[PDB]
Amino acid sequence: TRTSVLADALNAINNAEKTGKRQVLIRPSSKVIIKFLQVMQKHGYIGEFEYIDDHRSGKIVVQLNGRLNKCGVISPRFNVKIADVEKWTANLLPARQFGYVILTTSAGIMDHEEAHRKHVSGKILGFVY
Amino acid sequence: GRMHSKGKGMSSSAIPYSRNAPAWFKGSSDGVVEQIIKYARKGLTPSQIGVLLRDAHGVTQAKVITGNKILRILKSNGLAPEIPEDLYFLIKKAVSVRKHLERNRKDKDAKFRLILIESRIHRLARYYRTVSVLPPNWKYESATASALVN
Amino acid sequence: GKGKPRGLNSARKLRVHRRNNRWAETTYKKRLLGTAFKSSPFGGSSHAKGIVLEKIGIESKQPNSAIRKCVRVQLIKNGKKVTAFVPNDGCLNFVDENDEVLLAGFGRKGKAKGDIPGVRFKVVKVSGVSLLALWKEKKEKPRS
Amino acid sequence: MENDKGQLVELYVPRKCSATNRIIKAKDHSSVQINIAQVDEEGRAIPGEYVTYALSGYIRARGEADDSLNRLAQQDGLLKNVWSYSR
Amino acid sequence: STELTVQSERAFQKQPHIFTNPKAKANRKTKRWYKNVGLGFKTPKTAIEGSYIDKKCPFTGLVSIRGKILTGTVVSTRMHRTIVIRRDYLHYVPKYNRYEKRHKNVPAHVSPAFRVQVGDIVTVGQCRPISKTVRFNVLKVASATGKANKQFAKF
RNA sequence: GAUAGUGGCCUACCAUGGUUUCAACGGGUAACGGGGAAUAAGGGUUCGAUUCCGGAGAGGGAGCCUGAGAAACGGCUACCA
RNA sequence: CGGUAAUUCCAGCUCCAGUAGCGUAUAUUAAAGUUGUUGCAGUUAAAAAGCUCGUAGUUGAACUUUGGGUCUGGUUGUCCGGUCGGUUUUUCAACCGGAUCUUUCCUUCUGGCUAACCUGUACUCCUUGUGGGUGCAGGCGAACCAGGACUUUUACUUUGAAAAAAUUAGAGUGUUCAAAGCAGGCGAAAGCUCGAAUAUAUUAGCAUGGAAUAAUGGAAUAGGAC
RNA sequence: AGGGGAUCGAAGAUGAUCAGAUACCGUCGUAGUCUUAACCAUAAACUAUGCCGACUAGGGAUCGGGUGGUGUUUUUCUUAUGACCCACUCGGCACCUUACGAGAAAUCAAAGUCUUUGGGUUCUGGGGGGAGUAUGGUCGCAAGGCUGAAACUUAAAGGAAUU
RNA sequence: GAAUCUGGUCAAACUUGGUCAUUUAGAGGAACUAAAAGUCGUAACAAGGUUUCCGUAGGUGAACCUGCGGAAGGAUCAUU
Ligand SMILES: [Mg+2]
Ligand SMILES: [Mg+2]
Ligand SMILES: [Mg+2]
Ligand SMILES: [Mg+2]
Ligand SMILES: [Mg+2]
Ligand SMILES: [Mg+2]
Ligand SMILES: [Mg+2]
Ligand SMILES: [Mg+2]
Ligand SMILES: [Mg+2]
Ligand SMILES: [Mg+2]
Ligand SMILES: [Mg+2]
Ligand SMILES: [Mg+2]
Ligand SMILES: [Mg+2]
Ligand SMILES: [Mg+2]
Ligand SMILES: [Mg+2]
Ligand SMILES: [Mg+2]
Ligand SMILES: [Mg+2]
Ligand SMILES: [Mg+2]
Ligand SMILES: [Mg+2]
Ligand SMILES: [Mg+2]
Repeated sequence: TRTSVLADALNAINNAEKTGKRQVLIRPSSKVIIKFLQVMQKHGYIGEFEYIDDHRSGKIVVQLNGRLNKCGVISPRFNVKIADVEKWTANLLPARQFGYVILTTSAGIMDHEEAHRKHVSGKILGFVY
Repeated sequence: GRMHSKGKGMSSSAIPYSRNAPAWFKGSSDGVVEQIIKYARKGLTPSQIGVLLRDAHGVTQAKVITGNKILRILKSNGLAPEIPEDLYFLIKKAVSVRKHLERNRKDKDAKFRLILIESRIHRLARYYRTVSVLPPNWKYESATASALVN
Repeated sequence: GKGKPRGLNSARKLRVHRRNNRWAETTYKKRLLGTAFKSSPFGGSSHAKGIVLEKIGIESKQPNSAIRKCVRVQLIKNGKKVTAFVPNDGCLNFVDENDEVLLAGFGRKGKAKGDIPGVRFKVVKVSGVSLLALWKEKKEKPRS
Repeated sequence: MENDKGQLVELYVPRKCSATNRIIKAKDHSSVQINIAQVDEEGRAIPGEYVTYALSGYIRARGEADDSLNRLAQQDGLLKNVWSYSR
Repeated sequence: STELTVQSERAFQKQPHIFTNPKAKANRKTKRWYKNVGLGFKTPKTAIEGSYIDKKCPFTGLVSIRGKILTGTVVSTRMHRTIVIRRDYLHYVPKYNRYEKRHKNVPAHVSPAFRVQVGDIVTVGQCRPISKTVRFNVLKVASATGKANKQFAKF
């Protein structure tokens, strides 16, 4: 079973970045994955990326900038409570400063800074530092 | 990765990118439907019907040509079996295995395989119960299974 | 992912697993079973008074050699016959026979100390004067 | 990076590899500067002016380095035909 | 639930302080007293059209719904005029930051204003302590059929 | 029926439920429960007889009288210690 | 360490630590990522069930409105200070929010109430006039009532309310300082003053906004919708 | 509990050898070794590597299937098949190099993608002895198995390498 | 309306038997450690002088040996 799909997407990407591939192929590829990728793009971590409309499930081809370091998805989607956010960022990100915790909220899949600004948080998906 | 062995096969039928009809391959839809119904009348079971359509006639997948599935079509015309095709086949297999076991008292491997078959049947039974195709609190096993087959 | 369901509605399994695991840790087990009250001479107390039954020089463990000037002590509260070591330069010249004697642990969370075999406790307050005090003559013995 | 009111800190601003954008480290006793000469008609190899690359140790170590260099060349117009997008 | 009989006890039962005058002419004969329970519930017609008495009913009795109103699936119908709802919820252990599928069974008295079958969700209400354990009255068996008129597969 | 009042609270009669591996019931507790205490990243562990809030209990079991309010113990009534 | 030069014993001497304290014993927390949710190990250091099935449990592909513009308010800096260290618009953006049409409705109407114009009945006080509206007959509802109908249901999450005090963190304040306490402080030294702040304590409820995430369900003998 | 009882062979004999040998070696030899009914559930039951799933690095081999070859070859004319051959390709059982990753190391394409810690899940471990013991459950016709302590007790017991 | 008395009723208690647990007696029985200048062998570590081990059954001063089947943690990563 490919239980979680976001996880799978990120893992392959991570591997690619580690080797120094400039491109990855992600097998199943959801709404969620696409949204995550968009978020990453918005802060310039990922290059262009192309979702193949398979007349089936999906397929994503990514272009890597080499600006990625580690993209992690956290295992259960812990429901997270606006103050919890701070704790998570302290744990998950290499500085009080930069990089992003990519939490899904009611307002959409944002990073963490955006969520804080918007003043809304929810479950966590990933992170990008 | 295979429901019962340690084997991890990936032999599988693929599908074409086009949901649209394959252009030149003529006939119609009505004709296809008629053919399907004829096959149903003759006693063939869904998969078999599909196979027959594909090879001899100008068929790729009934979904592409007619619009609706094979099973759906059957249901519409009211010719579909009472116990779902796969499940029925499983039951038949189980019956066969049971028969074998009756004859051969010492055949441990066969018994083991029978157990697996039974488990599979149970799974299938459960899912049919959930989607309501087998009327609830109907269990399929050893004594009544034979009766059910034919 | 290794063991533990990194699940989310997983929690009961986790909690139960932890409970089950804990028992292998010694301290926790001791706390829970209540080894302190059923066994280990003292009532899980720091100090216990006992009575100097008989002075025994216990012959020490290996590399080291000597005789270790301990006391078989019968505790009052439980009635258990321990062997409590006595510190410094004799000081059995203070202990005598059939005296009330306050004992301590040794520093080893029960168990054995250094090189003295089958010994668990120091003596501190003999008859109610404390051994150190007697030895360094900062306070002195109540006659008899 | 910058100390508030301008004023750049953080010295030794890392070379990044041209192939991978992966930082060329301080003791990259594996990495290289590749220098390729800007060139002109009849003799002429124009001293002083090069098109330059840096290749980080890691790619080279992996083995796939030549192809990366080719790619770099084809982009900066130091080659044509040699290396294609599709393989 | 009750199911038929109407007037079969050692005693003979009626709604209290509600009385049918033999003197006056009425084709309806018996005057039923009902109660609009409130709280946005439509009081089932199968009480007003009904014939049973039943003292622990929220509509045709002195029991009145206050305080908590909960929902949940019916596990057990196996005893007379009452039901066992199983209110299942997720309780949180912080040490792991995660959850438990927790059980708990609410016994609720059921007015025969309802046909309640195993597996049906029930908006149940709190009330005056009915008996021993039962402190709730079934108010809305919201699942009306759940595929009962359309069970057959054939066209 | 009882009660201040609801209720298996008890009685009559009828039915056969209810709880449970999403730990029932047992057995333990060197368990009064919180508020809290110590512990100095984050999560936490232990500890809470004790200054506040509840709850029991007045040697143990009972039983009651008076009174708005006690099943009171610096109030009785036994019985056992 | 100690078997005749003991840096560990017993003494003296200097010395070191802490100091009106300091040591010993037993717990216990930290150290203990040696109990591991964060966060441990399992080929060989202990540890992967002999193997498979299987019920609970946990976990579960992807998919259902994504987009663009239009207009309208906030908050930071930019650029000057227009000013006797602060002040607000234009030049400017990012930033959240709202209203919209787009092929897109917000649960729906019985009547209150229409508030203003989709309005025009006379037209003009009046800068040669869309500068400006007192005004009553057809008719915008959201500017919210009360009254029905019937709301797929949750988990989330924000805001809110209650989470007794003390304790904890924390605002002020010269208990001589400090722990503290809740006071105090200021005049002509011929009565006036601030004060006793806030904030957590997530958990089970309760109210509200959000609709991604994760469920759950509707129309397939349509006894389906209007 | 029956049969069948060739060979080998726990026990036993019995010969040496040895200070000694009901041990190693020699020669007989029941039980057993086959097998039908039943049981027992253990093994270094070992790949000492839980099962699923995804991805990252090449390489030939080899087994199973499957296409692509005016390919060789069998000739009974063209042949059509088989057996090879070459290129693939799934699936497997492994193996060889590299480590760019691991790991304590030995080593490992998994023991990788883990302090840059989070795919899903079972189960098991918590210094060594005591001890897989005692007791209690149980399941066994018994032998036994599954579960399984503590008291004590000790600063090591271990691994993997090096001299 | 006093003692008193019939019926309940709550019922302390008391005589009985049987479960349990903390405990201390425990006639005797086998264990285990700590002590490691006893006694006998030398079992294991070298192919440890029969390679060791596992599971099992039998035997016996004692380590143990021997069947049968497995391992290598072997002393073999090797035959056109
Ligand atoms: Mg407590
Ligand atoms: Mg308390
Ligand atoms: Mg106490
Ligand atoms: Mg007393
Ligand atoms: Mg009193
Ligand atoms: Mg009393
Ligand atoms: Mg000297
Ligand atoms: Mg820590
Ligand atoms: Mg460890
Ligand atoms: Mg081991
Ligand atoms: Mg304070
Ligand atoms: Mg002999
Ligand atoms: Mg012999
Ligand atoms: Mg085993
Ligand atoms: Mg094993
Ligand atoms: Mg242990
Ligand atoms: Mg040899
Ligand atoms: Mg030997
Ligand atoms: Mg040997
Ligand atoms: Mg070993």
